[PDB]
This record gives sequence, structure tokens and C-alpha cells, in this order.
Amino acid sequence: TTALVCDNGSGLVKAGFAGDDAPRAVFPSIVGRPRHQGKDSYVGDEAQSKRGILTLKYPIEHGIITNWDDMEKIWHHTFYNELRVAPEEHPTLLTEAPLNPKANREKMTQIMFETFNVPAMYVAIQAVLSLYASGRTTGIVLDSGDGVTHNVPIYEGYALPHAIMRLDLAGRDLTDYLMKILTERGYSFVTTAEREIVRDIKEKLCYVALDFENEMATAASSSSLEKSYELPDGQVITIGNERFRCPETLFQPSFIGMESAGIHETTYNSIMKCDIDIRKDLYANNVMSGGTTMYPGIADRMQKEITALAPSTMKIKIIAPPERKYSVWIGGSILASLSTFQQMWITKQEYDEAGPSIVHRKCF
Amino acid sequence: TTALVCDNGSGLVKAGFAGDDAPRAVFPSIVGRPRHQGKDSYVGDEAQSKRGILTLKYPIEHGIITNWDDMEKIWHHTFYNELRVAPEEHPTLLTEAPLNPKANREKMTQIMFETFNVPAMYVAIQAVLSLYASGRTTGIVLDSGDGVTHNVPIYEGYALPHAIMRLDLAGRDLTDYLMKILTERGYSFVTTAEREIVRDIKEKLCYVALDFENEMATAASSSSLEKSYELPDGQVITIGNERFRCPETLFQPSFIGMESAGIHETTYNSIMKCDIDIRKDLYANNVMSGGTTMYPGIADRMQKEITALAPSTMKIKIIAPPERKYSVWIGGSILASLSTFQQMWITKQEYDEAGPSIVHRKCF
Amino acid sequence: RMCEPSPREQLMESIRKGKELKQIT
Amino acid sequence: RMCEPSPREQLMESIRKGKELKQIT
Ligand SMILES: Nc1ncnc2c1ncn2[C@@H]1O[C@H](COP(=O)(O)OP(=O)(O)OP(=O)(O)O)[C@@H](O)[C@H]1O
Ligand SMILES: Nc1ncnc2c1ncn2[C@@H]1O[C@H](COP(=O)(O)OP(=O)(O)OP(=O)(O)O)[C@@H](O)[C@H]1O
Ligand SMILES: [Ca+2]
Ligand SMILES: [Ca+2]
Ligand SMILES: [Cl-]
Ligand SMILES: [Cl-]
Ligand SMILES: [Cl-]
Ligand SMILES: [Cl-]
Repeated sequence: TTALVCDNGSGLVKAGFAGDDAPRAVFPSIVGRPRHQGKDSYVGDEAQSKRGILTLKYPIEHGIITNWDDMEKIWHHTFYNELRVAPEEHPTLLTEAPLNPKANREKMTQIMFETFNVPAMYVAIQAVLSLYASGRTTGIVLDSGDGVTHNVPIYEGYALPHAIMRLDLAGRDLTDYLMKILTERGYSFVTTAEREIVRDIKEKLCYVALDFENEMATAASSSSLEKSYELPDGQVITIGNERFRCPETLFQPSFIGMESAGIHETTYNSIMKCDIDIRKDLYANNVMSGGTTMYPGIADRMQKEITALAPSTMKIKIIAPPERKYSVWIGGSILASLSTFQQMWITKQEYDEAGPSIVHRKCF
Repeated sequence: TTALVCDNGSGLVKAGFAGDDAPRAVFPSIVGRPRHQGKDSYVGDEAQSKRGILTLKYPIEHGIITNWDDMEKIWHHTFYNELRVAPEEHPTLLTEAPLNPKANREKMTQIMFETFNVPAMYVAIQAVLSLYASGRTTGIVLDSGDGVTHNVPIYEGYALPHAIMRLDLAGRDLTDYLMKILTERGYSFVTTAEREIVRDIKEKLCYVALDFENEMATAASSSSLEKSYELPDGQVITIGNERFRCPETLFQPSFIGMESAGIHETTYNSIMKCDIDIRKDLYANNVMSGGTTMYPGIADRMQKEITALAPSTMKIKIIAPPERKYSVWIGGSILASLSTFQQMWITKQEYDEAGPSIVHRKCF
Repeated sequence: RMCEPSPREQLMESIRKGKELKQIT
Repeated sequence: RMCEPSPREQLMESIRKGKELKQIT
């Protein structure tokens, strides 16, 4: 009777039961298959561990579903193996990326109703769920995950599509970048486990410098910023300025040969695409969500950068929940548990009479 | 499974099943009891026919319920004897007069749920139902019944209470007036059947003169306006100018010693109490409802009178449906049959948890 | 927005559309 | 008006009110 909540990230799938504090299952959004076959398939952690012999595929690219066969395998796995429930017995809330095409929204709807035979269904924009998680209906969300970074201005519960900004730079790019600078220091990371070590170094030692320039030299004249990382093999290594240099890419994409404005400028740009009367509320409700916004110092650095771009008189406020790795999921969990949401679900009956194009009509 | 629709008029109760073209039962809103007892009671037609030995009571005065014990007897009669259905098996839609006190709305709710054990309930303003009958959500309704005449401006489905005007002159007053002028012509009407004859003369021979003054003299210099009325006893009588003089009271209450503006001025006054931006739409959607607006010539006379009060540039339009005797009822029948209304009913469950004060909250 | 209106606006739209009522017999 | 807001506004009000979610075990 509990609704299921599934947040399909480019890198990680977060799944669980509506009403729960956190996702019961969090695993890689990967489908693995032996190199030329076309077990015939592996999903998540298992596909990851069997990397050496499989061809891994990510059905979600920059938040958009690009491989429907593989997406269905992930969904099937999520219900049956992770949550261990039959989908036909539960309302299902799925999430989608901002600016998701209408064809993609209908295909998702069709699969859920026709393939998994769900009794009730709903699709929510990820950034909006993060906003709801923070207990707001108006604000601007910065959602930085593994595949994509979006800036989503939301007014009275509805995102403003004309102002949505997408930055195709996220956690995956940061891991690869740390892997490059670490590699040039004389270390070797090329295997799965090694790449996982770099990702672990990133999530544990990395931080956003309040002042990059001043921080850099502080590592030049001292060993004050150097931390030692004990490898799984016992061997210990020293990571220095790569600590703050890797996440800096968010503010200066140029560091990865990327010709794009940083997260601070994109947030301003987005706010500026909104109606004047709403801007003040947006500046005062800048919500951070996603694994990639977990860097210590990011909120303090965004507050400074936005303050510098906004009018002097403007009250800028950054909201960075400690649970933001799962803010999208939590938002869905809250939404699908509300007494008030129970009339919002698309029913099987409704789908049967109007078809998948109902998803757009049903919207709210 | 059909909802019941009951329009409780001061003079006539109109009852039937939602979806039906017209009320299946239309009978006097009277409760009769033998003079000093305090069958112990008679309702409707029977109470009327046993007039000589009973004390008749009208639990509805000028559209407002004033005797709850007697109202319950009418309701009980309506369900069990007229409609011949058990109320606990059907959603019930009841109507109420404009400006009905909140205590009266809650008492009605309490009786329906606690006494008749209805499974679902709703209370609608009579004038709004008449507007819906005409297929509109915006307009100004003139509802003239037996006990009261109201002018109700409605915008986007909601009446504007600050602009509602009540004129305590209606059909009962017109019958009594015709009974007086006919009596002074040398005829005698004092018994029930005689009074019923006058009411029949009123509903069959009376009309609204386009120009009272010019009409009067046309009856002075000719017998062109005189109609003969064949009494039940075979005896035939001649009714002359009383034909147009009796309904004229609507435009000039002074004729009954009443110091009040006529229906035309009250309509203008009401429109004038509304927001400017809405006035144009009101003038263009003047809807007539109730038995008392059935007089031939009334719409043509209202069009003329309103035209004279409104700005020269104003498009004035009077809507006088031929079925207006039952417009309130029909409006309820339509409303309660709409697929869209099915979520609007107050449930027994809702009443049980929140009590009768829910009626105000549930409103729409 | 391809969104259907408020339940109350759906009700208003249906009131304006009008419905055929069954003849009385 | 003592009227409860639109179903969508009731949803927004409840989102702003916030709900306690059950601990994970
Ligand atoms: N504490 C942390 N610090 C830095 N990065 C982190 C941290 N935790 C997780 N990440 C990075 O967050 C990313 C996953 O976050 P998230 O689950 O929000 O993205 P996703 O939804 O799978 O992908 P996307 O939102 O782009 O579609 C991974 O790159 C992960 O390494
Ligand atoms: N054809 C007609 N011409 C004139 N008067 C009529 C006609 N038909 C009915 N009436 C008068 O209409 C009155 C009943 O109309 P209606 O049923 O709309 O009033 P009601 O709802 O019982 O009383 P109220 O609306 O004041 O509370 C009676 O006075 C009746 O004589
Ligand atoms: Ca995400
Ligand atoms: Ca009436
Ligand atoms: Cl530290
Ligand atoms: Cl709840
Ligand atoms: Cl005639
Ligand atoms: Cl319908």
C-alpha cells in the first residue's frame, strides 16, 4: 500500500518507500553485459564488480533516458531485487530531469503502465522535489549530480522552463579530473577499484576554497592543507591542493577545457531570466541539492559569488541541507506520503482511457 | 445511486432525481396539524385540502427556514412519500436562500447527516443554480418566488454577498393583491379553493404591461384587454385591468403600501454595488428565475426599465427561460449530475470528523 | 501548459458546456 | 471566505508545513 519512490540519476539510482527518511536502495545506474552477446545481464553493484568481463552501459545521460531497454532492466531490478516488491501492487513516483522531452515523459508512462502494470503513477521534476524537501514552494535549485548540473527557478511549486540552465559538467567530470591530476603526481588509477578510490578521495578529502588564489599559495608555502590518504593496500598517499582544485572546476569550467560559465554565474543568469517581482525570493531561497554540492565550503563560496553579482541591497541566502545527497529522493518520499497527494496520481483507469499523453494534462 | 435534488421554496417544494429534466414532485411547503393538538400531521397537498380543520404552517419564511421541526416533517415526507426512497441511500443536494445565516446552514447539515443519515450532502444558493441552468458562471439573477425576491450578482460561479438585494414582495403578495381588487369588484374569494382560483387567475390571465399608463387607458376606452374566466362552478367572470395591475406591484411596490424600490431599480442598485470591470457582463446576463417572473411581458418590461437606468452605451440582455418556474431545481439537477461534481459532496466521514461547520469550509 | 484546470474550473467549464437532462416519464 | 483552498494549494500548504518521515531500520 506504500507508494514506491525511484529517483533515476545518471550515476546512482535512489529507491525506497514513500514516508521513509531515506532511500532503502542506492546503487549505480548501470547495466552490464558480456562484451559481444547483445547471466545475460547484470545491474548495479554486481555489474560494477564484474567490470573486467562486461560492457557497462548508462541508460541515463545527463539526466535524460537514452536507452529504454536498459532503463527497463534497471527498473525491473529495482522493484524485484532491490525493493523486493511487485510494482503492480504499488503507486510509483518516478523523477525526471528538468527540460525532459514530452516523448520521454510519455515513454516512461507507457512502460510503467503497460510493462510493470503499475496501479498509479506520477513523474516529478528532480529539482522541484529538492525544493519541497527544504519545505518551500518558491526558490531556485542548483542540482549538481553525477551527469548533469541544472539551475531550476521555481515559483509557487512550478519550475520556470524558460529560465532553466543546464551545465554539462558534474561529479563524473570531477572524478575524472582528480584522477588526471593525481595521475600526473606519479600515482596510478585506471582500474575500477582504483577509480573508486579516486571517487572516495573526492568525496572525503575535496573541498571548495573560499578564495581559490589565496588558498593555492597557502599550499605553496605550507603543508597545512595536505591530507594523507590510506589506500586499501595499506600504502598511504598525500593529496595536496588537488583537494580544492578539483571542485573549483564547478566555478571555472575552463579547468577542464570547458568553455562555459561556472555554477555561480549560471545561477545569476537563471534568476535574471525570471520576472523581477520573483527575483528577490529566488535570491533568498537558493537551494543546493545533489552529491556534487556536498563539497565542504561550497555554500559559503556560492554566498560570496552570488553576493558579488546580485544588487548590493539584495538578501542572498544559500540553503545546503546536510542530507542533500538524497534531497531529490526525500522530496519524492514527502510528496507521495501527503494526504493531499492522493488525488494527484495518474490511475491505470485514466491511462487506459486517455493513453500516455495524459502525463502532461495530469501535471497537477 | 442517483443523487436527490430538493429545492425548498417558501411556497413550493420541488423535488426529484439529479439528471432528470424536471422535478418529479412539486407540492406546497406546508405542515398541517389539528388546531390544538400540538393523523397527528399532514404535509403538502393533503394539508391543503384539509384546510378547514387544520392549522397550516410554513416552515420557510422569505426563503429562510424558521421552524426546524416542521422542516424535518417536510423533508421526511419528501423522501419517503414523494420520492419514495430512503435518504441514507442517496447523496442529497439541498438549496438555500441567498444570505442564509451560517447557523441555518449548519443546522440543515446536522439534520441531513444525523437525522436522515445521508451518505453525501451539498447546499447550493438558489440563484446560483438558476444561473447554471442558463449555462453561465457569470450573471445577475432576479429570483422572484412565493415568499421572497432576490437580486443576486454572480461572478465566475460565486455570488457577491455585499451586492445581494432582498425585496420582501413576491407571488404570495401578488395573489393577495389580486384577491383584494377582485373582491372589490364584487366577487368573493375567501375559502382555500377560492384563493386557489385567484392564484389560477393570476398565473393564467395576468401579464406585465410594457407601458402601464398607456395600458391602463386602453382598458378605460376599450374591452380589448378583458378576458373571461370560467369558474369551477361553471359561472363565468370578467377580469379586466387587474390583469396587468397585479404584477405591476413588482415595479411599483407602492401599490401594496410597500415603501421599496421595484425589481428594475433593485437590479440596477445591485449591479452598482459590484466592481466596474464586472458590471458590463452583469448587464449582459440578467437571468430571470422563479414562478413570479413567469408573467408574460416581464422580460420586455425589464429590458426597457434597465435600459433607461444603464449607461446609453450598455448592452442590456434579459434571459427568461420558458422553464424558469423550475430553473433552481434544474440547476441543481445539472450540477449534481456532473462528473466534475462528484468530489464536491460533503461525505458522512467528513461530517463525522469535522462536524456541521464543514459546510462553510467545503463550499467548493 | 497542457495542464487541465483546477477541479472547480473543470466544474465551471462543464456548467458552461451544458448537459442534456433525461425527459420526464 | 471560510473556504478551504484549491486541492493544489492544499498540497503547497502541506509541502510548506513539512512532514516527519520515518527513521530507516
Ligand atoms: N560527499 C560527496 N562529495 C563530493 N561528491 C560527492 C559526494 N557524495 C556523492 N558525490 C558525487 O555525487 C554524484 C552522485 O550524486 P547524485 O546521486 O545526486 O547524481 P545522480 O542523480 O546519479 O546523477 P545526475 O543528478 O547528474 O543525473 C557522484 O559523482 C558522487 O561521487
Ligand atoms: N405562470 C405563473 N405566473 C405567475 N405566477 C406564477 C406562475 N407560476 C407560478 N407562479 C407563482 O410562483 C410562486 C412559486 O414560485 P417558486 O416555486 O419559484 O417560489 P418558491 O421557491 O416556493 O418561494 P420562494 O422562492 O419565495 O422562497 C407562487 O406564488 C406561484 O403562484
Ligand atoms: Ca539527480
Ligand atoms: Ca425559490
Ligand atoms: Cl579538514
Ligand atoms: Cl500527510
Ligand atoms: Cl392574450
Ligand atoms: Cl457529466
